[PDB]
Amino acid sequence: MGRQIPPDPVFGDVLVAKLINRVMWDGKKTIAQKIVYGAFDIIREKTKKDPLEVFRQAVENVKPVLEVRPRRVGGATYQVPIEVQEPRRTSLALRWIVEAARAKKGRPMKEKLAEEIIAAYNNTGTAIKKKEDTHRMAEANRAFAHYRW
Amino acid sequence: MEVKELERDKNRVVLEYVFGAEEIAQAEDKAVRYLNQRVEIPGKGRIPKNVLKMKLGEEFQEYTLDFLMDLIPDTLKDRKLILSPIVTERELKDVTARVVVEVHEEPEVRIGDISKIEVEKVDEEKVLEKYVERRIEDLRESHALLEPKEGPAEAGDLVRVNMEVYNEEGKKLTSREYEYVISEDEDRPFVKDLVGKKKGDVVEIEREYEGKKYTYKLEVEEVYKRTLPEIGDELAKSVNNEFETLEQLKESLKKEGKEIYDVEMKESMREQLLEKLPEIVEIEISDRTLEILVNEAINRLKREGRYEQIVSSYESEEKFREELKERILDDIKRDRVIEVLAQEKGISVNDEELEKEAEELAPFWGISPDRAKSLVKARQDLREELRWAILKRKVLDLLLQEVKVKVVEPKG
Repeated sequence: MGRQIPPDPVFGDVLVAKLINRVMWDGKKTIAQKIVYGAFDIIREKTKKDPLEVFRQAVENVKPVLEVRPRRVGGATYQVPIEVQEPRRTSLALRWIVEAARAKKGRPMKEKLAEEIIAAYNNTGTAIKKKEDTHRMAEANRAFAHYRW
Repeated sequence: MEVKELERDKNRVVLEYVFGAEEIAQAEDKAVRYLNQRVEIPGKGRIPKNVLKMKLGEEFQEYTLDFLMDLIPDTLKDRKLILSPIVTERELKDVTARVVVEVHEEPEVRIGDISKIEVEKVDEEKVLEKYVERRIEDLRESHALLEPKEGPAEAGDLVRVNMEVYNEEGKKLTSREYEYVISEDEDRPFVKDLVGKKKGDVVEIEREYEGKKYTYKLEVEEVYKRTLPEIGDELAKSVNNEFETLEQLKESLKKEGKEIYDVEMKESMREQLLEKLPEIVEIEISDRTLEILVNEAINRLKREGRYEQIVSSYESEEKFREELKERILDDIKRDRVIEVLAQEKGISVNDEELEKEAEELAPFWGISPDRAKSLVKARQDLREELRWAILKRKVLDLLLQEVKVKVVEPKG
Protein backbone atom coordinates (compact mmCIF):
# COMPACT_ATOMS: atom_id res chain seq x y z
CA MET A 1 0.00 0.00 0.00
CA GLY A 2 1.04 3.57 -0.87
CA ARG A 3 2.79 4.43 -4.12
CA GLN A 4 4.64 7.21 -5.95
CA ILE A 5 1.62 9.56 -6.16
CA PRO A 6 2.62 13.09 -7.35
CA PRO A 7 2.80 16.13 -4.97
CA ASP A 8 -0.18 18.39 -4.42
CA PRO A 9 -0.33 21.60 -6.53
CA VAL A 10 0.87 24.00 -3.73
CA PHE A 11 3.50 22.32 -1.49
CA GLY A 12 5.77 20.06 -3.58
CA ASP A 13 5.48 17.37 -0.87
CA VAL A 14 4.46 13.77 -1.53
CA LEU A 15 3.19 13.57 2.07
CA VAL A 16 0.72 16.45 2.11
CA ALA A 17 -0.67 15.00 -1.07
CA LYS A 18 -1.14 11.73 0.85
CA LEU A 19 -2.80 13.68 3.69
CA ILE A 20 -5.29 15.38 1.39
CA ASN A 21 -5.56 12.00 -0.24
CA ARG A 22 -6.60 10.59 3.12
CA VAL A 23 -9.04 13.21 4.43
CA MET A 24 -10.90 12.79 1.13
CA TRP A 25 -14.41 11.34 1.44
CA ASP A 26 -15.86 9.18 -1.37
CA GLY A 27 -13.95 10.90 -4.17
CA LYS A 28 -14.66 14.49 -3.17
CA LYS A 29 -11.27 16.12 -3.70
CA THR A 30 -10.86 19.92 -4.28
CA ILE A 31 -12.84 20.19 -1.00
CA ALA A 32 -10.40 18.34 1.24
CA GLN A 33 -7.80 20.63 -0.31
CA LYS A 34 -9.61 23.65 1.18
CA ILE A 35 -9.42 21.92 4.58
CA VAL A 36 -5.84 20.64 4.44
CA TYR A 37 -4.27 23.85 3.09
CA GLY A 38 -6.60 25.62 5.52
CA ALA A 39 -5.49 23.61 8.54
CA PHE A 40 -2.06 24.70 7.35
CA ASP A 41 -3.19 28.33 7.63
CA ILE A 42 -4.38 27.85 11.23
CA ILE A 43 -1.18 26.07 12.16
CA ARG A 44 1.09 29.00 11.17
CA GLU A 45 -1.28 31.29 13.11
CA LYS A 46 -0.99 29.20 16.26
CA THR A 47 2.79 28.74 16.00
CA LYS A 48 4.29 31.24 13.56
CA LYS A 49 6.41 28.41 12.03
CA ASP A 50 6.41 26.55 8.67
CA PRO A 51 3.34 24.22 8.66
CA LEU A 52 4.58 21.76 6.01
CA GLU A 53 7.58 21.29 8.31
CA VAL A 54 5.43 21.07 11.45
CA PHE A 55 3.23 18.49 9.70
CA ARG A 56 6.23 16.31 8.90
CA GLN A 57 7.60 16.35 12.45
CA ALA A 58 4.05 15.84 13.72
CA VAL A 59 3.37 12.79 11.56
CA GLU A 60 6.91 11.52 12.25
CA ASN A 61 5.95 11.46 15.93
CA VAL A 62 2.75 9.53 15.41
CA LYS A 63 4.56 6.97 13.23
CA PRO A 64 4.37 3.84 15.33
CA VAL A 65 6.98 1.11 15.27
CA LEU A 66 5.00 -1.98 16.26
CA GLU A 67 1.47 -3.35 16.32
CA VAL A 68 -0.64 -6.45 16.98
CA ARG A 69 -2.48 -8.61 14.46
CA PRO A 70 -5.01 -11.32 15.34
CA ARG A 71 -4.13 -14.87 14.37
CA ARG A 72 -5.72 -18.31 14.49
CA VAL A 73 -3.59 -21.40 15.34
CA GLY A 74 -6.08 -24.28 15.74
CA GLY A 75 -8.60 -22.39 17.87
CA ALA A 76 -9.24 -18.67 17.32
CA THR A 77 -7.90 -15.24 18.42
CA TYR A 78 -4.20 -14.94 19.34
CA GLN A 79 -2.36 -11.66 19.84
CA VAL A 80 0.75 -11.40 17.63
CA PRO A 81 3.00 -8.37 18.13
CA ILE A 82 4.75 -7.41 14.89
CA GLU A 83 7.09 -4.60 13.94
CA VAL A 84 5.99 -1.85 11.58
CA GLN A 85 8.25 -0.34 8.95
CA GLU A 86 8.23 1.15 5.44
CA PRO A 87 5.16 2.89 3.90
CA ARG A 88 2.96 1.07 6.47
CA ARG A 89 3.77 3.33 9.38
CA THR A 90 3.82 6.58 7.37
CA SER A 91 0.36 5.62 6.26
CA LEU A 92 -0.78 4.36 9.66
CA ALA A 93 0.00 7.75 11.20
CA LEU A 94 -1.99 9.75 8.67
CA ARG A 95 -4.70 7.15 8.96
CA TRP A 96 -4.78 8.17 12.64
CA ILE A 97 -4.20 11.92 12.65
CA VAL A 98 -7.05 12.34 10.27
CA GLU A 99 -9.16 9.45 11.60
CA ALA A 100 -9.16 10.76 15.19
CA ALA A 101 -9.80 14.35 14.08
CA ARG A 102 -13.07 13.09 12.47
CA ALA A 103 -14.72 11.50 15.55
CA LYS A 104 -14.59 14.73 17.58
CA LYS A 105 -16.67 17.47 19.22
CA GLY A 106 -15.64 20.93 18.02
CA ARG A 107 -17.38 22.11 14.92
CA PRO A 108 -15.25 22.20 11.76
CA MET A 109 -12.70 19.73 10.41
CA LYS A 110 -10.19 22.29 9.26
CA GLU A 111 -9.84 23.14 12.93
CA LYS A 112 -9.94 19.60 14.38
CA LEU A 113 -7.02 18.92 12.03
CA ALA A 114 -4.78 21.76 13.05
CA GLU A 115 -5.71 20.68 16.59
CA GLU A 116 -4.29 17.23 16.09
CA ILE A 117 -1.29 18.17 13.93
CA ILE A 118 -0.26 20.67 16.62
CA ALA A 119 -0.95 18.44 19.64
CA ALA A 120 0.81 15.65 17.81
CA TYR A 121 3.46 18.22 17.02
CA ASN A 122 3.90 18.53 20.78
CA ASN A 123 3.81 14.78 21.49
CA THR A 124 0.26 14.79 22.90
CA GLY A 125 -3.31 14.15 21.61
CA THR A 126 -5.46 11.04 21.06
CA ALA A 127 -3.46 10.66 17.84
CA ILE A 128 -0.42 9.61 19.78
CA LYS A 129 -2.30 7.69 22.42
CA LYS A 130 -2.89 5.00 19.76
CA LYS A 131 0.83 5.09 19.01
CA GLU A 132 2.14 4.38 22.51
CA ASP A 133 -1.09 2.48 23.30
CA THR A 134 -0.49 -0.62 21.23
CA HIS A 135 3.21 -0.02 21.96
CA ARG A 136 2.57 -0.65 25.68
CA MET A 137 0.76 -3.92 25.01
CA ALA A 138 3.60 -4.62 22.60
CA GLU A 139 5.66 -5.24 25.73
CA ALA A 140 2.54 -6.88 27.16
CA ASN A 141 1.88 -9.50 24.44
CA ARG A 142 5.67 -10.04 24.29
CA ALA A 143 5.45 -13.81 24.99
CA PHE A 144 3.73 -14.47 21.61
CA ALA A 145 6.49 -13.16 19.31
CA HIS A 146 7.18 -16.71 18.05
CA TYR A 147 3.77 -16.92 16.35
CA ARG A 148 5.28 -14.20 14.12
CA TRP A 149 4.73 -14.42 10.37
CA MET B 1 37.11 8.78 51.34
CA GLU B 2 37.15 12.46 50.50
CA VAL B 3 34.89 14.27 48.11
CA LYS B 4 35.34 17.73 46.64
CA GLU B 5 33.36 19.67 44.09
CA LEU B 6 35.56 20.96 41.27
CA GLU B 7 33.13 23.01 39.17
CA ARG B 8 29.42 23.99 39.35
CA ASP B 9 27.61 24.81 36.14
CA LYS B 10 23.97 25.43 36.97
CA ASN B 11 22.54 21.96 37.43
CA ARG B 12 25.78 20.33 36.24
CA VAL B 13 28.09 19.66 39.12
CA VAL B 14 31.28 17.55 39.00
CA LEU B 15 32.64 15.62 41.96
CA GLU B 16 36.13 14.34 42.78
CA TYR B 17 36.35 11.24 44.89
CA VAL B 18 39.81 10.67 46.32
CA PHE B 19 40.33 7.53 48.33
CA GLY B 20 43.82 6.16 48.80
CA ALA B 21 45.85 5.20 51.86
CA GLU B 22 44.23 2.03 53.20
CA GLU B 23 40.65 1.97 51.91
CA ILE B 24 42.39 1.42 48.55
CA ALA B 25 43.70 -1.78 50.17
CA GLN B 26 40.38 -2.56 51.93
CA ALA B 27 38.99 -2.70 48.41
CA GLU B 28 42.09 -4.45 47.14
CA ASP B 29 41.01 -7.06 49.71
CA LYS B 30 37.40 -7.18 48.50
CA ALA B 31 38.96 -7.38 45.02
CA VAL B 32 41.09 -10.38 45.88
CA ARG B 33 38.13 -12.19 47.51
CA TYR B 34 35.70 -11.72 44.64
CA LEU B 35 38.45 -12.42 42.14
CA ASN B 36 39.56 -15.53 44.02
CA GLN B 37 35.89 -16.57 43.64
CA ARG B 38 36.26 -16.58 39.81
CA VAL B 39 38.58 -17.88 37.02
CA GLU B 40 41.75 -19.74 38.07
CA ILE B 41 45.33 -20.58 36.94
CA PRO B 42 47.88 -23.49 36.98
CA GLY B 43 48.92 -22.14 40.42
CA LYS B 44 42.08 -23.33 45.76
CA GLY B 45 41.17 -20.26 47.87
CA ARG B 46 44.75 -19.50 49.08
CA ILE B 47 45.99 -17.12 46.32
CA PRO B 48 47.32 -13.82 47.81
CA LYS B 49 47.89 -10.45 46.07
CA ASN B 50 51.10 -11.05 44.11
CA VAL B 51 49.89 -13.95 41.98
CA LEU B 52 47.08 -12.06 40.31
CA LYS B 53 48.62 -8.92 38.76
CA MET B 54 51.72 -10.79 37.63
CA LYS B 55 49.24 -12.90 35.59
CA LEU B 56 45.78 -11.50 34.72
CA GLY B 57 47.73 -8.37 33.86
CA GLU B 58 45.87 -5.08 34.33
CA GLU B 59 42.34 -6.50 34.81
CA PHE B 60 42.98 -6.60 38.54
CA GLN B 61 43.23 -2.81 38.60
CA GLU B 62 39.93 -2.46 36.79
CA TYR B 63 38.17 -4.83 39.15
CA THR B 64 39.64 -3.01 42.16
CA LEU B 65 38.34 0.43 41.35
CA ASP B 66 34.99 -1.20 40.72
CA PHE B 67 34.86 -1.81 44.51
CA LEU B 68 36.31 1.58 45.35
CA MET B 69 33.51 3.25 43.42
CA ASP B 70 30.89 1.26 45.30
CA LEU B 71 31.58 3.77 48.05
CA ILE B 72 30.07 6.57 45.95
CA PRO B 73 26.37 5.79 45.27
CA ASP B 74 25.61 6.34 48.93
CA THR B 75 26.84 9.94 48.70
CA LEU B 76 24.37 10.40 45.86
CA LYS B 77 20.97 8.82 46.52
CA ASP B 78 19.25 11.65 48.36
CA ARG B 79 19.75 13.84 45.25
CA LYS B 80 17.36 13.64 42.25
CA LEU B 81 19.16 13.44 38.91
CA ILE B 82 17.91 14.24 35.43
CA LEU B 83 20.73 12.08 34.11
CA SER B 84 22.50 9.09 35.61
CA PRO B 85 25.91 10.03 37.04
CA ILE B 86 28.65 9.78 34.48
CA VAL B 87 32.19 8.89 35.48
CA THR B 88 34.51 11.30 33.67
CA GLU B 89 37.99 10.16 34.68
CA ARG B 90 39.16 7.21 36.83
CA GLU B 91 42.66 6.17 38.06
CA LEU B 92 44.43 4.05 40.62
CA LYS B 93 47.90 4.52 42.00
CA ASP B 94 49.66 2.24 44.49
CA VAL B 95 49.01 4.55 47.42
CA THR B 96 46.09 6.79 46.48
CA ALA B 97 43.18 6.69 44.03
CA ARG B 98 40.98 9.25 42.30
CA VAL B 99 37.59 9.02 40.57
CA VAL B 100 35.64 11.93 39.10
CA VAL B 101 31.89 11.78 38.42
CA GLU B 102 29.69 14.38 36.78
CA VAL B 103 26.36 14.94 38.42
CA HIS B 104 23.32 16.47 36.72
CA GLU B 105 20.87 17.55 39.46
CA GLU B 106 17.32 18.45 38.37
CA PRO B 107 17.36 21.92 36.82
CA GLU B 108 16.09 24.89 38.78
CA VAL B 109 12.60 26.08 37.72
CA ARG B 110 11.08 29.56 37.70
CA ILE B 111 7.32 29.64 36.88
CA GLY B 112 5.50 32.91 36.16
CA ASP B 113 1.83 33.48 36.83
CA ILE B 114 -0.34 30.70 35.49
CA SER B 115 -2.97 33.34 34.74
CA LYS B 116 -0.98 34.63 31.80
CA ILE B 117 -1.58 31.93 29.25
CA GLU B 118 -4.94 31.43 27.61
CA VAL B 119 -6.77 28.28 26.59
CA GLU B 120 -9.72 28.03 24.20
CA LYS B 121 -13.07 26.54 24.96
CA VAL B 122 -16.03 26.23 22.62
CA ASP B 123 -19.24 27.69 23.93
CA GLU B 124 -20.85 24.75 25.72
CA GLU B 125 -24.55 25.68 25.57
CA LYS B 126 -24.09 26.96 22.05
CA VAL B 127 -22.36 23.77 20.89
CA LEU B 128 -24.88 21.47 22.39
CA GLU B 129 -27.78 23.10 20.60
CA LYS B 130 -25.65 22.58 17.47
CA TYR B 131 -25.27 18.94 18.55
CA VAL B 132 -28.92 18.09 19.22
CA GLU B 133 -30.13 20.07 16.20
CA ARG B 134 -27.89 17.80 14.09
CA ARG B 135 -28.57 14.69 16.15
CA ILE B 136 -32.35 14.83 15.74
CA GLU B 137 -31.73 15.51 12.09
CA ASP B 138 -29.73 12.30 11.90
CA LEU B 139 -32.42 10.53 13.89
CA ARG B 140 -35.10 11.64 11.32
CA GLU B 141 -33.12 10.27 8.42
CA SER B 142 -32.95 6.87 10.16
CA HIS B 143 -36.69 6.94 10.75
CA ALA B 144 -37.28 7.81 7.10
CA LEU B 145 -40.94 7.51 6.21
CA LEU B 146 -41.27 5.68 2.89
CA GLU B 147 -43.90 4.40 0.45
CA PRO B 148 -43.54 2.41 -2.82
CA LYS B 149 -43.30 4.47 -5.98
CA GLU B 150 -43.86 3.62 -9.63
CA GLY B 151 -41.78 6.44 -11.07
CA PRO B 152 -38.23 6.49 -12.34
CA ALA B 153 -35.62 6.52 -9.64
CA GLU B 154 -35.03 10.30 -9.47
CA ALA B 155 -32.74 11.56 -6.68
CA GLY B 156 -34.01 11.27 -3.12
CA ASP B 157 -35.99 8.09 -3.56
CA LEU B 158 -34.78 4.86 -1.98
CA VAL B 159 -34.10 2.02 -4.43
CA ARG B 160 -33.55 -1.50 -3.25
CA VAL B 161 -31.59 -3.79 -5.54
CA ASN B 162 -30.46 -7.40 -5.38
CA MET B 163 -27.01 -7.84 -6.59
CA GLU B 164 -25.82 -11.12 -7.93
CA VAL B 165 -22.22 -11.77 -8.97
CA TYR B 166 -21.46 -14.37 -11.54
CA ASN B 167 -18.24 -16.23 -12.19
CA GLU B 168 -16.31 -15.89 -15.42
CA GLU B 169 -18.67 -18.44 -17.01
CA GLY B 170 -21.86 -18.51 -14.95
CA LYS B 171 -21.25 -20.01 -11.51
CA LYS B 172 -23.21 -17.52 -9.35
CA LEU B 173 -21.01 -16.74 -6.34
CA THR B 174 -22.87 -14.24 -4.16
CA SER B 175 -26.32 -12.65 -3.72
CA ARG B 176 -27.08 -9.70 -1.37
CA GLU B 177 -29.91 -7.12 -1.46
CA TYR B 178 -28.47 -3.63 -1.06
CA GLU B 179 -30.47 -0.40 -0.76
CA TYR B 180 -29.57 3.20 -1.41
CA VAL B 181 -30.92 6.69 -1.05
CA ILE B 182 -30.27 8.51 -4.29
CA SER B 183 -27.90 11.38 -3.47
CA GLU B 184 -28.66 14.56 -5.46
CA ASP B 185 -26.74 13.79 -8.66
CA GLU B 186 -24.21 11.20 -7.50
CA ASP B 187 -21.22 9.36 -8.90
CA ARG B 188 -21.36 6.57 -6.30
CA PRO B 189 -20.55 2.96 -7.46
CA PHE B 190 -23.57 1.11 -8.92
CA VAL B 191 -26.03 3.69 -7.65
CA LYS B 192 -25.30 6.19 -10.40
CA ASP B 193 -26.61 3.48 -12.73
CA LEU B 194 -29.71 2.83 -10.63
CA VAL B 195 -30.52 6.52 -11.19
CA GLY B 196 -33.60 7.07 -13.31
CA LYS B 197 -34.38 3.34 -13.18
CA LYS B 198 -37.83 1.88 -12.53
CA LYS B 199 -38.75 -1.41 -10.75
CA GLY B 200 -37.71 -4.72 -12.33
CA ASP B 201 -34.91 -3.14 -14.39
CA VAL B 202 -31.51 -4.80 -14.49
CA VAL B 203 -28.02 -3.28 -14.85
CA GLU B 204 -25.19 -5.62 -15.68
CA ILE B 205 -21.58 -4.64 -15.06
CA GLU B 206 -18.65 -6.75 -16.08
CA ARG B 207 -15.26 -6.50 -14.50
CA GLU B 208 -11.85 -8.19 -14.66
CA TYR B 209 -9.64 -9.08 -11.71
CA GLU B 210 -6.17 -10.65 -12.36
CA GLY B 211 -7.27 -12.30 -15.56
CA LYS B 212 -10.67 -13.58 -14.50
CA LYS B 213 -13.88 -11.78 -15.52
CA TYR B 214 -16.70 -11.30 -13.05
CA THR B 215 -20.23 -10.26 -13.79
CA TYR B 216 -22.50 -8.24 -11.61
CA LYS B 217 -26.21 -8.33 -12.34
CA LEU B 218 -28.01 -5.63 -10.44
CA GLU B 219 -31.77 -5.96 -10.35
CA VAL B 220 -34.00 -3.19 -9.09
CA GLU B 221 -36.37 -4.75 -6.62
CA GLU B 222 -38.27 -1.70 -5.41
CA VAL B 223 -38.27 2.05 -5.35
CA TYR B 224 -39.75 3.81 -2.45
CA LYS B 225 -40.54 7.49 -1.85
CA ARG B 226 -38.63 9.06 1.04
CA THR B 227 -40.17 11.85 3.05
CA LEU B 228 -38.51 12.46 6.46
CA PRO B 229 -41.03 12.70 9.31
CA GLU B 230 -41.60 16.07 10.87
CA ILE B 231 -39.90 17.05 14.17
CA GLY B 232 -42.76 16.39 16.58
CA ASP B 233 -43.55 14.45 19.77
CA GLU B 234 -44.13 11.53 17.41
CA LEU B 235 -40.47 11.47 16.58
CA ALA B 236 -39.79 10.66 20.22
CA LYS B 237 -42.17 7.71 20.24
CA SER B 238 -40.35 6.58 17.07
CA VAL B 239 -37.23 6.00 19.22
CA ASN B 240 -38.74 3.79 21.95
CA ASN B 241 -40.31 4.14 25.39
CA GLU B 242 -39.29 6.55 28.22
CA PHE B 243 -39.62 9.79 26.25
CA GLU B 244 -43.18 10.83 25.59
CA THR B 245 -42.50 14.42 24.56
CA LEU B 246 -39.99 15.91 22.05
CA GLU B 247 -38.69 18.25 24.70
CA GLN B 248 -37.93 15.01 26.51
CA LEU B 249 -35.98 13.36 23.65
CA LYS B 250 -33.98 16.57 23.27
CA GLU B 251 -33.28 16.56 26.99
CA SER B 252 -31.83 13.09 26.72
CA LEU B 253 -29.70 14.04 23.72
CA LYS B 254 -28.38 17.16 25.44
CA LYS B 255 -27.39 15.05 28.44
CA GLU B 256 -25.71 12.69 26.01
CA GLY B 257 -23.72 15.54 24.48
CA LYS B 258 -22.67 17.38 27.63
CA GLU B 259 -21.27 13.97 28.49
CA ILE B 260 -19.16 13.73 25.36
CA TYR B 261 -18.22 17.37 25.61
CA ASP B 262 -17.12 17.45 29.22
CA VAL B 263 -14.78 14.63 28.32
CA GLU B 264 -13.44 15.83 25.00
CA MET B 265 -13.16 19.51 25.75
CA LYS B 266 -11.67 19.07 29.23
CA GLU B 267 -9.01 16.97 27.52
CA SER B 268 -8.43 19.70 24.91
CA MET B 269 -7.83 22.43 27.49
CA ARG B 270 -5.38 20.18 29.30
CA GLU B 271 -3.66 19.52 26.09
CA GLN B 272 -3.10 23.14 25.18
CA LEU B 273 -2.15 24.30 28.71
CA LEU B 274 0.65 21.78 28.37
CA GLU B 275 1.52 22.99 24.89
CA LYS B 276 2.16 26.32 26.49
CA LEU B 277 3.88 25.95 29.84
CA PRO B 278 7.32 26.82 28.34
CA GLU B 279 6.18 30.36 27.68
CA ILE B 280 5.84 31.03 31.42
CA VAL B 281 8.72 28.73 32.33
CA GLU B 282 12.42 29.49 32.65
CA ILE B 283 15.01 27.12 34.06
CA GLU B 284 18.69 26.98 34.92
CA ILE B 285 20.10 24.12 32.94
CA SER B 286 23.60 23.34 31.89
CA ASP B 287 24.11 23.60 28.18
CA ARG B 288 25.86 20.29 28.41
CA THR B 289 23.01 18.51 30.19
CA LEU B 290 20.91 19.48 27.20
CA GLU B 291 23.53 18.79 24.60
CA ILE B 292 23.72 15.29 26.15
CA LEU B 293 20.00 14.50 26.14
CA VAL B 294 20.37 15.58 22.55
CA ASN B 295 22.78 12.75 21.85
CA GLU B 296 20.93 10.51 24.24
CA ALA B 297 18.12 11.02 21.74
CA ILE B 298 19.63 11.33 18.28
CA ASN B 299 21.51 8.08 18.78
CA ARG B 300 18.45 6.25 20.12
CA LEU B 301 16.90 7.26 16.75
CA LYS B 302 19.49 5.48 14.59
CA ARG B 303 18.46 2.44 16.70
CA GLU B 304 15.30 2.09 14.56
CA GLY B 305 16.72 3.48 11.29
CA ARG B 306 14.46 6.49 11.90
CA TYR B 307 17.27 9.03 12.02
CA GLU B 308 18.01 8.70 8.27
CA GLN B 309 14.56 9.74 7.00
CA ILE B 310 14.13 12.25 9.82
CA VAL B 311 17.41 14.08 9.16
CA SER B 312 16.74 14.09 5.43
CA SER B 313 13.92 16.68 5.52
CA TYR B 314 15.73 19.58 7.22
CA GLU B 315 18.26 21.95 5.55
CA SER B 316 21.27 20.61 7.45
CA GLU B 317 21.76 18.02 10.24
CA GLU B 318 22.96 20.92 12.45
CA LYS B 319 19.58 22.64 12.03
CA PHE B 320 17.82 19.43 13.13
CA ARG B 321 19.96 18.87 16.18
CA GLU B 322 19.18 22.57 16.72
CA GLU B 323 15.42 22.08 16.43
CA LEU B 324 15.75 18.89 18.44
CA LYS B 325 17.55 20.82 21.19
CA GLU B 326 14.94 23.39 22.15
CA ARG B 327 12.35 20.71 21.54
CA ILE B 328 13.67 18.93 24.63
CA LEU B 329 14.38 21.96 26.70
CA ASP B 330 10.68 22.77 26.37
CA ASP B 331 9.59 19.34 27.38
CA ILE B 332 11.78 19.17 30.40
CA LYS B 333 10.48 22.60 31.42
CA ARG B 334 6.96 21.09 31.26
CA ASP B 335 7.72 17.76 32.82
CA ARG B 336 9.67 19.65 35.40
CA VAL B 337 6.89 22.22 36.11
CA ILE B 338 4.56 19.34 36.63
CA GLU B 339 6.74 17.34 38.96
CA VAL B 340 7.42 20.49 41.04
CA LEU B 341 3.93 21.89 41.59
CA ALA B 342 2.92 18.31 42.40
CA GLN B 343 5.09 18.39 45.48
CA GLU B 344 4.34 21.98 46.52
CA LYS B 345 0.64 21.02 46.53
CA GLY B 346 1.26 17.53 47.89
CA ILE B 347 -0.38 15.95 44.88
CA SER B 348 0.31 12.26 44.53
CA VAL B 349 -1.02 9.15 42.82
CA ASN B 350 -1.64 6.44 45.39
CA ASP B 351 -1.50 2.67 44.80
CA GLU B 352 -5.34 2.35 44.95
CA GLU B 353 -5.77 5.05 42.30
CA LEU B 354 -2.93 3.77 40.11
CA GLU B 355 -5.08 0.67 39.67
CA LYS B 356 -8.12 2.82 38.91
CA GLU B 357 -6.60 4.05 35.63
CA ALA B 358 -5.04 0.71 34.74
CA GLU B 359 -8.52 -0.81 34.41
CA GLU B 360 -9.43 2.05 32.05
CA LEU B 361 -6.79 0.85 29.58
CA ALA B 362 -7.81 -2.82 29.78
CA PRO B 363 -10.52 -2.43 27.05
CA PHE B 364 -8.27 -0.53 24.63
CA TRP B 365 -5.39 -2.99 25.20
CA GLY B 366 -8.01 -5.67 24.49
CA ILE B 367 -7.19 -7.60 27.67
CA SER B 368 -8.85 -8.86 30.83
CA PRO B 369 -8.93 -6.05 33.45
CA ASP B 370 -7.08 -8.37 35.84
CA ARG B 371 -4.14 -9.01 33.45
CA ALA B 372 -3.44 -5.28 33.55
CA LYS B 373 -3.35 -5.33 37.35
CA SER B 374 -1.22 -8.46 37.00
CA LEU B 375 1.21 -6.49 34.80
CA VAL B 376 1.23 -3.32 36.93
CA LYS B 377 2.06 -4.91 40.30
CA ALA B 378 4.57 -7.18 38.52
CA ARG B 379 6.32 -4.68 36.26
CA GLN B 380 8.01 -1.52 37.64
CA ASP B 381 8.28 0.07 34.16
CA LEU B 382 4.71 0.25 32.89
CA ARG B 383 3.86 0.92 36.53
CA GLU B 384 5.78 4.26 36.48
CA GLU B 385 4.93 5.30 32.90
CA LEU B 386 1.28 4.90 33.78
CA ARG B 387 1.78 6.43 37.23
CA TRP B 388 3.29 9.74 36.28
CA ALA B 389 0.82 10.32 33.43
CA ILE B 390 -2.01 10.00 35.94
CA LEU B 391 -0.34 12.57 38.20
CA LYS B 392 0.30 14.80 35.19
CA ARG B 393 -3.39 14.85 34.18
CA LYS B 394 -3.98 15.98 37.74
CA VAL B 395 -1.51 18.80 38.02
CA LEU B 396 -2.71 20.13 34.73
CA ASP B 397 -6.26 20.00 35.97
CA LEU B 398 -5.33 22.09 38.97
CA LEU B 399 -3.47 24.64 36.89
CA LEU B 400 -6.36 24.87 34.43
CA GLN B 401 -8.17 26.65 37.30
CA GLU B 402 -5.86 29.60 37.12
CA VAL B 403 -5.57 30.09 33.36
CA LYS B 404 -7.58 32.48 31.21
CA VAL B 405 -10.19 30.33 29.49
CA LYS B 406 -11.09 32.14 26.28
CA VAL B 407 -14.54 31.14 25.06
CA VAL B 408 -15.31 30.87 21.34
CA GLU B 409 -18.60 30.45 19.49
CA PRO B 410 -19.08 27.51 17.05
CA LYS B 411 -18.25 28.12 13.43
CA GLY B 412 -19.61 24.75 12.28
